[PDB]
Amino acid sequence: PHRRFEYKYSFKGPHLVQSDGTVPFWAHAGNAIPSSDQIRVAPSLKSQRGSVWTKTKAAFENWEVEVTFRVTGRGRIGADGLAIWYAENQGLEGPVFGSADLWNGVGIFFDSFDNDGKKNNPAIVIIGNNGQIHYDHQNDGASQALASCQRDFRNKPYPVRAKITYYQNTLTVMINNGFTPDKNDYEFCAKVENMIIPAQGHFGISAATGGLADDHDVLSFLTFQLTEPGKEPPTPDKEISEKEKEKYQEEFEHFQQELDKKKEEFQKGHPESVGDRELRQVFEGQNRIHLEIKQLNRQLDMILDEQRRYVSS
Amino acid sequence: PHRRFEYKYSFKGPHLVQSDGTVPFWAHAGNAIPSSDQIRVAPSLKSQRGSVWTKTKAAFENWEVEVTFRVTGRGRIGADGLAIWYAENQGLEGPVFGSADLWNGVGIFFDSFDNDGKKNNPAIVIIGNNGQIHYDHQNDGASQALASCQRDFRNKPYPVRAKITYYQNTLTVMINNGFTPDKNDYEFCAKVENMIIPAQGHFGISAATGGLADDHDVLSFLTFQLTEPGKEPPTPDKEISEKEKEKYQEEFEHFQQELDKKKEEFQKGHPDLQGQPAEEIFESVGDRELRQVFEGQNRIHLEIKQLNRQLDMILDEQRRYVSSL
Amino acid sequence: PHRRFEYKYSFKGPHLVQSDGTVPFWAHAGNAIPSSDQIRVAPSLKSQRGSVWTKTKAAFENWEVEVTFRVTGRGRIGADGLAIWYAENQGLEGPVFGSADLWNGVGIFFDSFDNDGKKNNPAIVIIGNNGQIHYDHQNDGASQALASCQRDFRNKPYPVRAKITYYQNTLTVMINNGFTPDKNDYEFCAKVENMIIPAQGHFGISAATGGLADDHDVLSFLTFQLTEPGKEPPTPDKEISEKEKEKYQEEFEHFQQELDKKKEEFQKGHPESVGDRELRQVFEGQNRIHLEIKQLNRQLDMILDEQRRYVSS
Amino acid sequence: PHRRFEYKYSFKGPHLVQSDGTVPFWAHAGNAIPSSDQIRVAPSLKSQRGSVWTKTKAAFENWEVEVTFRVTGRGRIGADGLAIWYAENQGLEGPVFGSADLWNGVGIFFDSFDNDGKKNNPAIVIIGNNGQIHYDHQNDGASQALASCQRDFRNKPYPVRAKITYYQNTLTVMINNGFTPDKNDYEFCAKVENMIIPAQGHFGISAATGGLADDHDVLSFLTFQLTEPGKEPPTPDKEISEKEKEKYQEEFEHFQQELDKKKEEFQKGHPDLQGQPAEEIFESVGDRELRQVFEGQNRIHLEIKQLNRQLDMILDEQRRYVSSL
Amino acid sequence: MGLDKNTVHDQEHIMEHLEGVINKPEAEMSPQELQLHYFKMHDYDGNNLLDGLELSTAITHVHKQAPLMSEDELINIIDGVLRDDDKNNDGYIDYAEFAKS
Amino acid sequence: LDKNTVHDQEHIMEHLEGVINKPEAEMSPQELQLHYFKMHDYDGNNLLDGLELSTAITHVHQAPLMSEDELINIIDGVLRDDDKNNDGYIDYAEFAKS
Amino acid sequence: LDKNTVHDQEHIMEHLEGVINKPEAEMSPQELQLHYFKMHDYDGNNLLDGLELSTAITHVHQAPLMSEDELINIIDGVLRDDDKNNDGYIDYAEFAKS
Amino acid sequence: MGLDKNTVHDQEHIMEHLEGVINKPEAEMSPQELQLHYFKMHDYDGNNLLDGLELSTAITHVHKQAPLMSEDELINIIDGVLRDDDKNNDGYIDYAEFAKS
Ligand SMILES: [Ca+2]
Ligand SMILES: [Ca+2]
Ligand SMILES: [Ca+2]
Ligand SMILES: [Ca+2]
Ligand SMILES: [Ca+2]
Ligand SMILES: [Ca+2]
Ligand SMILES: [Ca+2]
Ligand SMILES: [Ca+2]
Ligand SMILES: [Ca+2]
Ligand SMILES: [Ca+2]
Ligand SMILES: [Ca+2]
Ligand SMILES: [Ca+2]
Ligand SMILES: [Ca+2]
Ligand SMILES: [Ca+2]
Ligand SMILES: [Ca+2]
Ligand SMILES: [Ca+2]
Ligand SMILES: [Zn+2]
Ligand SMILES: [Zn+2]
Ligand SMILES: [Zn+2]
Repeated sequence: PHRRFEYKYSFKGPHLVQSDGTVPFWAHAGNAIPSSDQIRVAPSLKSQRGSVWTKTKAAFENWEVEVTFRVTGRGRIGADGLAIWYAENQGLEGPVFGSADLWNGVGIFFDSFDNDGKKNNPAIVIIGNNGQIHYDHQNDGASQALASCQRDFRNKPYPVRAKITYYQNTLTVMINNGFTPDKNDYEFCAKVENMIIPAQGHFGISAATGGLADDHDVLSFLTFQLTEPGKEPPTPDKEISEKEKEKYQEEFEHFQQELDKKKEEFQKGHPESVGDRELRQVFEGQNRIHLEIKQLNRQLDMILDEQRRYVSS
Repeated sequence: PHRRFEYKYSFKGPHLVQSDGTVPFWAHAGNAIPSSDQIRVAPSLKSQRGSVWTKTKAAFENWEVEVTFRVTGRGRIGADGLAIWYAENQGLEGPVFGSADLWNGVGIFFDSFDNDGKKNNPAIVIIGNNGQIHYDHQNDGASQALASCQRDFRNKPYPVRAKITYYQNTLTVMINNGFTPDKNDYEFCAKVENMIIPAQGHFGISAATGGLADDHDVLSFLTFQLTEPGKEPPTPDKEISEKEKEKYQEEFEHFQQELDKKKEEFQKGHPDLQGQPAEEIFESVGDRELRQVFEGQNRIHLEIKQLNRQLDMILDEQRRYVSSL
Repeated sequence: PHRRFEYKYSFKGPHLVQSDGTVPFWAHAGNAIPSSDQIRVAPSLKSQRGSVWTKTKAAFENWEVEVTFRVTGRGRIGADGLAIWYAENQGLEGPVFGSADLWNGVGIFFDSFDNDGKKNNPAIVIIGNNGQIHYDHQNDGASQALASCQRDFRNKPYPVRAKITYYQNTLTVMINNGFTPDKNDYEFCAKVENMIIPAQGHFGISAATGGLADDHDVLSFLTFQLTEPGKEPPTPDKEISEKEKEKYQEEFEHFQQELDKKKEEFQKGHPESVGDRELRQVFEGQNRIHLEIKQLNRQLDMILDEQRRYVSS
Repeated sequence: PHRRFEYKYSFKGPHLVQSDGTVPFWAHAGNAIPSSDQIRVAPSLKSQRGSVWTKTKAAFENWEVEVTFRVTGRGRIGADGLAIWYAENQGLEGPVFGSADLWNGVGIFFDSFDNDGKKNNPAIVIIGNNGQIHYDHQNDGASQALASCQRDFRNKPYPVRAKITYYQNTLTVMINNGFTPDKNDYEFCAKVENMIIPAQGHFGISAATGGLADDHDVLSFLTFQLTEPGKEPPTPDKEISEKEKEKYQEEFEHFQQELDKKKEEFQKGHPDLQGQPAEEIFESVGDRELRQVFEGQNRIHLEIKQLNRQLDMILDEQRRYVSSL
Repeated sequence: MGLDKNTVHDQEHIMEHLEGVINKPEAEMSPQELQLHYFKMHDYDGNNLLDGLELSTAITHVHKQAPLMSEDELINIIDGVLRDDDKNNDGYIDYAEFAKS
Repeated sequence: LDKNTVHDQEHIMEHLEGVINKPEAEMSPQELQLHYFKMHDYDGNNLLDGLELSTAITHVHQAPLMSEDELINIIDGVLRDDDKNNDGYIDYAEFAKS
Repeated sequence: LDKNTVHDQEHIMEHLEGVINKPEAEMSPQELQLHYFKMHDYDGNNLLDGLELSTAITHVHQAPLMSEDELINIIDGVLRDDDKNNDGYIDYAEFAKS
Repeated sequence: MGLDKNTVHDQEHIMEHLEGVINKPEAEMSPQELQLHYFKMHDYDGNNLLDGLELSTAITHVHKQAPLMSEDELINIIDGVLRDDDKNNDGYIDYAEFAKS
């Protein structure tokens, strides 16, 4: 499918907060503390609720959002957690992860406190509601959970990235466990088919803190509109002969190379740590082991496919 | 000396804030987030400044101030730090630890970032300024420091307590390192003799965050008026024969015993309190950097095991394609 | 081959040093500091030389020694290193790793300082000399090195184990990498064939410290005599019907089980740390990964052999 | 005050030992290993005790002693620790930090192991005994401790220096934390007023190692006689007009310049000194525990790579066994 | 207005304050032990001493709207209480001092 | 994205200072536009989007902040006639094309 | 390894004390012998060797240390008639056999 | 015996001491600069002051057997040097004091 970036439903650093003190196109209420780099939706204090919701409504048939966040806790147990909502109206206040109950939309909940006492938490739960079902906070919504995967996202060394994609009546939640700083290292977590959500709605994020305190920072929130490859009109004769792009790309590359060259010697024109570098080396080594094991798995799968094609003969 | 508790220059939990979101008898400005348990003077965000000052001027010849605070950071290096001022005017906004420069009073700085690059930090620096000397931030104020001691107060399992005592023109700072949960384990840090300060001043506490991020929480700030044992008027014949004091003390003790017994036999009748021990709330920073490493392995194992079972099938079904043929 | 333990050419803890203050059947000289747990052949001081040599000569056709040792240094570079000798006379003093030059025998040198400046060190060098060749200290004996492997044994979390086996004119040096506390986790390092050594000789260990200081501890030194399975006489009718062993083994197991049971409750009759436990868990996890990868390699080798046997027909 | 260096109560490098292996004017006993650069009072072995005492008694009304030492241990927990005594008799063997109990003098103990379980260690504990009080080893001597300060002196990049000064019946212990290579950055630790000690006593330094192991090196021990500025006799007319002092000072400086120039221009004519910077000699303990973890990965990669190439052949030659058939 | 006898003698407020921890509601308590319960429940620090801060928390209070007292008014009430009850000039209010008035 | 908004020299001249400073008041119209496109890509993706343009046309260099509706309208007008591939991104192909 | 050397109760009674102390002065000859065999295997391999035996017969419980040649002779004589499989180790099979 | 003139005026000992670092032997030096060289080479601490330990190291010394001096003899020699040369009673010996005798 084809992706189109949407600024109206997005916030991103490093100029997240304007001069007047608010994040553009987003209305935040509660204990959210928007800053230049990130939004601390609910700080490490007792009984905190925060939420950032979109001002203007969103009308997308298919969409895809990418949320980068960190949940940091001093202790081994955290509460309550983060939530990403695609709703019909901005509740902006409530006891369901810092947002209102009886929401008409879809919510992805990153629960970190096990109120059911079953050692399932932390977990990622997709809950849909038409607006007549109350969220069961005492058992982490186990009865009404459409899908759930047990992945950890607390105190990870790198920001946790989650891609939530609604495409052709199917909601797919993919999580980067935040062990590598790569942007395209998503792993599958959960999916639901035949999911129905209203075409008119508001995106939002929210966070809530219980007895134990965690910092719920959201670094960036990019919203992409996905359209089918066939339904999109081509509209040709708009590239203007496709020659100016080829004439300009190498010139732009040459200038950026020469600017980098200038900065290389003018950085020292007028002027990492041990342990931290060692930790970075350790995590990169773990990532290299994981990549080579994945590549071995792909090679073994290709060998299996070739063997099946051969025994077919 | 003799100590008198002053409520007008203090705040403590667990009812720190009122219903309208303000701290009684204190004015907070900047990025301070006063909550019911503590005041987060400067949260773990880049470029934050906060301060809580006294609304009313305090006129004490000798005084003692006990501050309970936490400075919690993710990394081993923190910034910028905390400060406790006894000044002439309020210092809500400024570049010096979240307060204004050129202050006419005394300022105790808890510095977490070594800008001078001399490995002298974290440190406790006593600076007394008459109103004409700027704070040398690039050199941590080592040029105009009246005294200094080298202590660590970041990421401790218990809140760090500091006692600042001005008595007979000598300012004495004692720091409890916070390793032990005891509230009376203070250890000497610094002293400055023949220290001069304004007769009337505002108490205040401020915090600033630079490139690195820390959380600067303050749990309590207890201010005591200290009077000399000889200058204090006794004013006798006010105890009303002191008999009712003894007649009421044992009654109070008996009630304490009865209430403790009731709480003891009630706390297990319907056990519903989850509880939060201090062991579940404390973890060393370096050990944390170990634990994630361990979690990094728990993923890799899975990517072997599934792979292992995949090889398993290529051992089994291939045999079924060997004996059959 | 068949292994026979030799107490006369061995020392081991935890009663290494007798009442008089010396290690039995072994003569130590120089800066060696024997204690109950280990022998510090050369402490962390400048210009230290130490050596522990056997009193009585050894007459073995084929033998195998297992040496457990640690080389601990504050810095990233250490000097000079450890050495294991099977010689004809005990030099007990000299500039070749704390022992004399022109030795008549075989010496395994665990060199930690690169005097040649080729980044080869740390290394394990097997050097033989009839008694007329001087050891080249300036280049780590690269010209006369019979065989060498580049392994690291400094600041390992667990003691480094070395198995040096001379069997049928072949000397094999196998080194435990020191990352696991297993007793049988040897990896191949080096071997040499047609090696000639005198049948009469003294075993010994030694250590030398240069400009940089390292602690060279030797925890154990077990010497085994190896005999061929065919050359050893059987001498039957010596097991005494082989029934008393079977009647006694289960009784001894039962009594040791009941003693362990008694200790279990009487340990608490009258009465690890965080971080260290986490490091132990990390190292155990790495060992699990290593073992599983080795098992996969064995499985793949078996699959390769089966495929070759299948395609042979 | 006025300071006079006393050679009979000192030792320093780089010629600490003589050719017979003994320290001049000092008697060493136990497991002390005196080398040319330092005296290792107690090496990193289980159950080690060592001590070095002065041969001749010292009669000083006021004195100052500067000790440079390193206590280096592999783990985060060390045992037992170091001690500096000014006693009446040379107790070179015993159960209190490698020296005898029931000493008639003063003792400064650098305790690295918290037997009391109060998280109060490492610490500097001043203990003064008349000769009738045993040292409570199980409680770190906190019951009979005259004064204490809580400092860390283990595994520092530079040697830790301590100044113990007895002056006007007040004993002051100042500790240089060893973070900086400066030799004059002392920071106050503890003081005891109205302290009484024998008029004549033996200096000494001892160290003991318990279940854990540390290396207790002592690099220097400089003893100074302190005289009051008013009681010191001036004895004038002994400078011989002071003119030759000025006439020789500039000659000495000119030599220093010339020899520095000669060393500068012949240090590079034949460059053969390898050198050893302090960066290559210092490494944090926890970071060390990280580095080995990294090394553990460098093995694992190999066991994949070879395995990888093994799978490579099962892709290649099998094709040669498919197209041919 | 201030630390009036009826303010401490409200049995309903005491009973609704001790709920959750003391669930044994009994409407027969003498006017003596309810003052004790008041003193115990308003000493959050556990030091068995009422200072100005705990008294101001008790006076301002939150029960479930009502307007808040002015800061100057609260200062006047607390200073009036302290100037007439703190006999030892300690700042803290002992139980004996509380029972005196 | 008017022509005079990007064809003024002092703005980028005070913008690029701090890491690179080469005072040269003879820049071609494609050179200062080049610098303008280079620095405003904060993400380092060599691509302009709606948010980068929104912080570009507003800045912190007094004047009251612009209306949300006005900013939305002007950025929509910019994106409508400049983006040709309808990717939600602006590339220098599209930027120099208009 | 004489019979009376291993058939005395006070040595084993004072040795096992510290972790297990079960005072019972009615031990069978195979009971105190088995305790002796269990405590002297320091390595935990359930096997006795020359070094363990040599530290056993000397100990730290004054008397001067025995001669090196005498100790070698007595341990060689013990190993000569007790070891049956010539492994260099002494098992309780061989220990109870002789 | 003691800090005699001829002991410092041995050109051969000075030359054999400055070898390795000062590689320029010249047999024409005046008796002035060689005393200075002695003073510079015997100050190991770099503080430009000769104390008792450095002097005792110089007196005992190791040159390549020779018997060592007694501890009492060395104490007497150093005490005699200090009692007649340390005019300022510092314990250290300045270069001016060294040049005085
Ligand atoms: Ca939950
Ligand atoms: Ca759950
Ligand atoms: Ca600073
Ligand atoms: Ca500083
Ligand atoms: Ca070498
Ligand atoms: Ca080499
Ligand atoms: Ca201790
Ligand atoms: Ca202690
Ligand atoms: Ca209270
Ligand atoms: Ca009172
Ligand atoms: Ca961009
Ligand atoms: Ca585009
Ligand atoms: Ca054994
Ligand atoms: Ca056997
Ligand atoms: Ca000197
Ligand atoms: Ca002098
Ligand atoms: Zn109430
Ligand atoms: Zn601009
Ligand atoms: Zn000489």
